[PDB]
Amino acid sequence: LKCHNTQLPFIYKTCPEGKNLCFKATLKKFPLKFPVKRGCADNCPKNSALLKYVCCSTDKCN
Repeated sequence: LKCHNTQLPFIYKTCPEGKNLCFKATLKKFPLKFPVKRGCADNCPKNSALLKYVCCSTDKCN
């Protein structure tokens, strides 16, 4: 399963071992904001003190 992390350009990669899923997160930076990170996934993250995470199943699903 191949997905996304950089996205700036959609130019992607395949996941690694232990990474059947896909997540992404974002920051409570700006009233509006500019997300955080992404990649593949496994469990389903521990959103933060100041963030959010979400995690899909399918390709580039995050």
